[PDB]
Amino acid sequence: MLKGGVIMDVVTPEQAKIAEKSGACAVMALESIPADMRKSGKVCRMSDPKMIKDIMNSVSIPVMAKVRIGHFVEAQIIEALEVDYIDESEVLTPADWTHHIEKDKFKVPFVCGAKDLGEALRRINEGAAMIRTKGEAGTGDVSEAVKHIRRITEEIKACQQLKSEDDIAKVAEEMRVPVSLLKDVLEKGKLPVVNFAAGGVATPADAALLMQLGCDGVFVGSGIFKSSNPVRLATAVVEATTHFDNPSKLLEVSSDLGELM
Amino acid sequence: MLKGGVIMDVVTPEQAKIAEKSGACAVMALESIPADMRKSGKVCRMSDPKMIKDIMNSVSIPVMAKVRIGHFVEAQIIEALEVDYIDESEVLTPADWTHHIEKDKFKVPFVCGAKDLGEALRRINEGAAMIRTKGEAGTGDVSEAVKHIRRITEEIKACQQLKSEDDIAKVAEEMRVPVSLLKDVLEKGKLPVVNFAAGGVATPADAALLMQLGCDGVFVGSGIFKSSNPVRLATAVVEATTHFDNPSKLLEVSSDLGELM
Amino acid sequence: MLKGGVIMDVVTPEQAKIAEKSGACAVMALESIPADMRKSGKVCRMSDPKMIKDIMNSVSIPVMAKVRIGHFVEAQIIEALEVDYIDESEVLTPADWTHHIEKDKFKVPFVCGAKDLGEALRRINEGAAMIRTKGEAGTGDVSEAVKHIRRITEEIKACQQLKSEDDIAKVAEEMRVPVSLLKDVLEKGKLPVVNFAAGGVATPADAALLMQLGCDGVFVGSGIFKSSNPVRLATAVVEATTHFDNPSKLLEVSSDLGELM
Amino acid sequence: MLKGGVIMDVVTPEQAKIAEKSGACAVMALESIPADMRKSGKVCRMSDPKMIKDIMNSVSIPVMAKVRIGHFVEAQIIEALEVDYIDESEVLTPADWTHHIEKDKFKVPFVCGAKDLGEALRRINEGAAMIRTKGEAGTGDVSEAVKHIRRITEEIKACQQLKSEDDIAKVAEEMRVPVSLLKDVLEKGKLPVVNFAAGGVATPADAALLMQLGCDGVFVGSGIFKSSNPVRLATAVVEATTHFDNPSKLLEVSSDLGELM
Amino acid sequence: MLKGGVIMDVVTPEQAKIAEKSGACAVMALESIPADMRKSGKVCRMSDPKMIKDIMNSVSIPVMAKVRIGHFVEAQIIEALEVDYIDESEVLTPADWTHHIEKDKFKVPFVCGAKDLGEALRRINEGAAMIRTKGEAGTGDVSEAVKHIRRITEEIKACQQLKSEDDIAKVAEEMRVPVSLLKDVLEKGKLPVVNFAAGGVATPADAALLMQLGCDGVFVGSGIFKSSNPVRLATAVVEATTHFDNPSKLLEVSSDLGELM
Amino acid sequence: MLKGGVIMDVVTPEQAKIAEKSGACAVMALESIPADMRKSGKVCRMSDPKMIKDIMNSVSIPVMAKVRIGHFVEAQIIEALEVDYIDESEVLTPADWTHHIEKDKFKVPFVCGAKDLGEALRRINEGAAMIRTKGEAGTGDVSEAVKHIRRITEEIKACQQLKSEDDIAKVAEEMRVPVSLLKDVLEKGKLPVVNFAAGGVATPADAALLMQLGCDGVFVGSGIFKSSNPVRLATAVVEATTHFDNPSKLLEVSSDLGELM
Ligand SMILES: Cc1ncc(COP(=O)(O)O)c(C=O)c1O
Ligand SMILES: Cc1ncc(COP(=O)(O)O)c(C=O)c1O
Ligand SMILES: Cc1ncc(COP(=O)(O)O)c(C=O)c1O
Ligand SMILES: Cc1ncc(COP(=O)(O)O)c(C=O)c1O
Ligand SMILES: Cc1ncc(COP(=O)(O)O)c(C=O)c1O
Ligand SMILES: Cc1ncc(COP(=O)(O)O)c(C=O)c1O
Repeated sequence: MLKGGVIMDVVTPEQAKIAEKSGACAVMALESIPADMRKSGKVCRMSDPKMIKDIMNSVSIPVMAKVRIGHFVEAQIIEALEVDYIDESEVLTPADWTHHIEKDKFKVPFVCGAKDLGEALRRINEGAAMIRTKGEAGTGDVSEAVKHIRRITEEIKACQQLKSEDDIAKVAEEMRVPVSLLKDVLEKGKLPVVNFAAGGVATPADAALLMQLGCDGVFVGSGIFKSSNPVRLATAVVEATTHFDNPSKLLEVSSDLGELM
Repeated sequence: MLKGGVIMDVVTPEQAKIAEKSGACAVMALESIPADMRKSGKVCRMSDPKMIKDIMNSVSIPVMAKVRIGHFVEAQIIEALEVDYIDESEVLTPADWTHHIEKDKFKVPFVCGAKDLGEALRRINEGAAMIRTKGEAGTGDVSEAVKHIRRITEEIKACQQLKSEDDIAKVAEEMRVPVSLLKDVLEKGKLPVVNFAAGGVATPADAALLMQLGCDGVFVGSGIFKSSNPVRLATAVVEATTHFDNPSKLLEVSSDLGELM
Repeated sequence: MLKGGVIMDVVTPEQAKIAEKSGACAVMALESIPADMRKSGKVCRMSDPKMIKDIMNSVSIPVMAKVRIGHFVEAQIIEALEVDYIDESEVLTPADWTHHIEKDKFKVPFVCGAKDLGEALRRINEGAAMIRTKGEAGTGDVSEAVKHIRRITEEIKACQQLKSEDDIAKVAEEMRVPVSLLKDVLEKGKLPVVNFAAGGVATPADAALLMQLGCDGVFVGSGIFKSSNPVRLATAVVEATTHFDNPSKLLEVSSDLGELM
Repeated sequence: MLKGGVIMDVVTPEQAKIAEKSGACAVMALESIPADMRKSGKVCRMSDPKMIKDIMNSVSIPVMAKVRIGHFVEAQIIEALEVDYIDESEVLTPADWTHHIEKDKFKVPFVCGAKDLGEALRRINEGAAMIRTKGEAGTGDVSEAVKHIRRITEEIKACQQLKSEDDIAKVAEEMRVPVSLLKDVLEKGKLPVVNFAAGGVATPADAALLMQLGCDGVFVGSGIFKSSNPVRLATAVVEATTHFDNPSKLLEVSSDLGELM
Repeated sequence: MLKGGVIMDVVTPEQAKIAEKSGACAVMALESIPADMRKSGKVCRMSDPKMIKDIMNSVSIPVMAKVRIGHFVEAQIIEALEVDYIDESEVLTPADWTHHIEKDKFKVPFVCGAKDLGEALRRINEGAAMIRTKGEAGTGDVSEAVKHIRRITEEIKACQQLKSEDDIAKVAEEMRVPVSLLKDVLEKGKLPVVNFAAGGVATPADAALLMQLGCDGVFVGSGIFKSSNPVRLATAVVEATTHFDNPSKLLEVSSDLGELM
Repeated sequence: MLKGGVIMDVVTPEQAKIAEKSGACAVMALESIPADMRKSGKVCRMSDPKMIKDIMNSVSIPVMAKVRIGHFVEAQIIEALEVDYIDESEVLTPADWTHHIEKDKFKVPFVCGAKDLGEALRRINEGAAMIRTKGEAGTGDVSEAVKHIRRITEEIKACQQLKSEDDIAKVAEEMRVPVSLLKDVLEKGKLPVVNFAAGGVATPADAALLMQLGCDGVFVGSGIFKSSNPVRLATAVVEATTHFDNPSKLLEVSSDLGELM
């Protein structure tokens, strides 16, 4: 559905239109770039619903919004607003350092970040409909996202090497998830939900790299709109994500991209 | 009496009138924002009784005032002034690092902060009429308040898991409170007094979040009056605290709030 | 004699007159505020005898002067000057880090600071006629003074719990004082000399707080004269010290005090 | 082929022409000096293919381009561009902190850095066609490059001292390479591929020093073009690399070189 | 001879004349205040002999000069200059951190600093004709000098408590001095040479304090000449040193001294 | 040949002429004061051969030049230039942190620094023709040079105390030198080559001090030429080095030297 797509962060209706025209499969509405806020020491929260609504009114692709980790009231509000997806985001200032939102009590689907298999499974267990890497937001450095997708893949493989079901159960207990969840992953060799790349995806090559590592899609941040040519960069990232294993196409969209970050 | 209400910090009579009009159940008189003072290294004490009295004269809702931890003479003075409640506040510069005020020797009711069950019970044992979270004053970050309310709830539940009354008694001894106090809490599953949210409540969503977590009311700080639209923000926070489990109402009051913190 | 009184630091003859008019029981002559000097890294010594004499000539209440810890020659000079009391003061730069002055070889009475029971007893043993808390000079934070008076009281009570006279004697040896001194304190439940509050007394409430904690009088520093209304503040502190147990009187003198510290 | 040659970093077509005229055996195309970028905290990536192509069009010697460690999509793009060599470079911001590129799946040859024998063998095992020291890029300090070439030589000699084939196999396992690779190196006393000097080569003397230590060629950085006389310096470095064992020639090219770094 | 006298640091012939007129028993010639130099990180050495000679030519009291610890050539030079005393001074930058000068190979007498009994005895053993405290030069804080004179006195007394000659010999070995030296001290209850106070003597009271603690004389530094009234201060210090146990005289010279340090 | 002489650092032909006229036995050509460079973080290398040659052409005394530690190519170049001595200098930025130059493969004589006996012997073993202390270059503080000459002397004496030739051999092994080298030193009681003082020699007295400590000559740095009177200072240092045991001569040359460092 969003599979194979690019979700783009947008801070205005006009940015959302550019995203849509470029071929984004969805847009992530936010009033403020948390990266900048974060480096300011400011508290970053759910965006003003009126701003999210102005973005929803400007495009016909799905709209996502972020809430603070554990902030189930921000989520209730965003859900009442009828956004299509809620990102329970570590990029905003966490509201609860112990508990994430009980996502399975909502009707709107959530995406959650994960750095490893344990995290991914706990998030899924809590009700996440979609997982993404945590990467390193606002840095334009793809290596954190790469590290997370590699780690989840590696841990899955390592768990498949355990030949005892008791050992498996002990791993599940350590992860704080139902053994049946872990066992399903080990049989299928993959998470039961889509896993998107997010955080530090700066170039078309970065996007294609994460797709080739096995991501189902990519989130790109506000860097797109700080580049000297946002429409061209946005379009190139979408093309790279679509044609992620076509080197000549990747060469063609990467050429003459102009000034980035 | 204040249950389900919002108490607002005010530094002038005109701010108190705004609080009253907005639907605040009470006002907390202070001559100086301790948050700013604190970051200045200044010593923050009881406010000048004349400034408190000017606030008392300007509204008909109850008025609270702060005194330094352990400062029983500041409390005697505030009590003679006939304020309605005394907040023995960690936000002011502590006067005694060992002993809190013997609040049960006063006729005026006290509110005290607590970070966990032990602290809450010691403060109640000393005579506190009301408990509030300590949160993180002046930061606009709700996570400390959330952490405290969660911790008290968790410790209560954990203590309910003990079956040895000797174990209970050992916990009470470690907490330095009468076992009968601890036992009453374990039976009722809750503190014998109201517990308010305080410190870092910045948005209507924050206020509702703490009510849903089981708080009985909320304190909001001077951030209200630093916002670009104080009356609107104050009103929205009161509405959210009242209708804390009505998402469409929460959506409505959160929309177009203007610039905060 | 000085019991129940306020001693005020003064740096000029005119300040001494204000102190006297306000009802101070004595004045503490000093040419320089050691608090400011201290924060300058400067060495603070006995004041010039000429400045002290100019203060002695301007009032008819007793005059005190400070000497550096261990500086028995400064004390011999101040004694020859005929001041009424000598404060061997940790606020000045210590002259001897090992030995305090042999005060019992002087005719003029000394006051010494103490942070705990051991210190108080050694100072009394050396010949101090009066003890005062060490508080935290120049900070306007009363909590150090409170801590010292609480500590002395607590240690006395703890020693009263011992019932081996051998244990008592072991405590006296650790404190480096004659067992008869310690035993006298344990029987009477108090020091054999007056104990005054000093260091960080900034408000009338602070003064009364220390009296209620059991001090016999208070020293106040140069903060009085940095306030926007010195005469009013000085008078209020004297009144609070006199009527330290009268809340309505305390309320009355604390009101509309103006800008402090 | 490149053996005995100098490869020069160039950031424009005109710099590439100078390199070629000076006698460089190849040029390393990069849009930005990663040294400067690095000290800016910026992320350094593959250069824009258009800038690389403009350099390829300006000279007839081979052109190299860098990709981030582990970034196999950048490499696929550069390969499609038909550069002659790909430098998987630790000077750019690493994309994968765990896995290097699977170089043996490409047709274009790669050069990789190595600090010791283990690193060199793993890079060769992954498919590197050429090894170079990692030196210390942008510092003009030759000692890191010297350290690496010395270390590889020393480790080879130390391994040649082992006479248990089991011990050899244990070393290969620790290095994570096939024992046959390690054994080949121990028999021939050298790596199976050319080893170039790179990082911190600032003077003709530095270039010759590394050749005498056994390197097969040298990479020089953008320092060449920051000197007061680039053509002269570039020519001198090429001459020194060619006549690395001829002291009078080395003297002649080192003389009157002008202002460096 | 110098016993009971004040030696004053002087940096010019005119300062030396003031010292002489004031009643100084000797002058210490130095071209630069090492205190200021020290805080500048500068290396402080023997003063230019021409400057020392200009001072020797301006007064008829003895002149001293400083050399760096261990710098026996500076001493040979000063000796050839015919100064009356050489101060091997820790205030200058040490030339030898292991060995002091072999003073007994010179004809001119040396003064050396000591912080404790061991140091004093080693210096005497090396040939020092006179000992002084090290104090804390340029600080105007007398407490270091007090500490050293107290420590030497205490260690002497403690050694007199040893009733075994073997124990004594073990102490001497630890001190690295001949047992006969230590034994002479223990019998006489004092050092075999005069011990002067030096470092941080700022007031007449300070000078008299050190005399009453048992010093045989005092060194005062350049602080004298930075005071608002050098002649008056110099004269007062000499009088205090002469009449060190006459309190009314000490009172008289300490009065109206003007601005110090 | 240089024994009993002063070698002076010079940065221009005119400075070299001054050195020559002053009686320097040799000059040390360098284009830059490494002391200043060092404090700038800059990399300091062999000087441009053209600047060295211009100095060689301006005087008829021997000329030395520095090369980086381990930089045998810089040495080959300087050797081809026909300088008289090569200083393998820790003052320049080391090129090899593991290996010094194989100096016995050169025809030109080398001087090397040493801090202790082990270092001196390894440098002699490698082929050094002359040893010098390392001192502390550019500081004008003679104590490091003093420390090194003292340490070498002390270690020689300590080794002479060993009676076990096996013990000797064990020391040689720890030092990484042939036992015959160490044994020759122990018999002769001295190094088999001249040992010069270097680093921090600022005054004529310093120079004489090091000669009396047993040095065979002295290196002085660029401090000479920063003094207010270079010719006078240079001449005084040469005279002091020549007449290093004549106090009245030392007095005469030390007088009225003007402003140093
Ligand atoms: C950024 C971030 N990641 C992860 C978590 C929690 O993940 P988990 O509970 O699985 O350890 C939190 C909260 O502590 C968080 O703020
Ligand atoms: C912020 C704060 N919390 C708590 C306390 C004390 O709480 P308790 O006595 O339960 O440890 C203090 C001072 O004593 C305090 O300053
Ligand atoms: C401020 C102060 N209080 C107390 C002491 C001495 O107190 P006592 O010796 O009793 O520990 C000194 C320490 O040297 C001191 O300077
Ligand atoms: C610069 C650099 N060298 C080497 C490595 C990898 O080398 P190896 O895996 O062989 O240790 C990496 C580490 O992640 C690296 O970034
Ligand atoms: C200031 C100072 N005091 C003392 C010494 C040496 O004294 P002793 O050798 O007795 O330890 C030195 C040198 O180390 C010194 O510089
Ligand atoms: C200042 C300095 N001293 C000494 C050395 C090495 O001396 P050794 O090999 O004897 O340890 C080095 C570099 O290797 C150095 O930089």
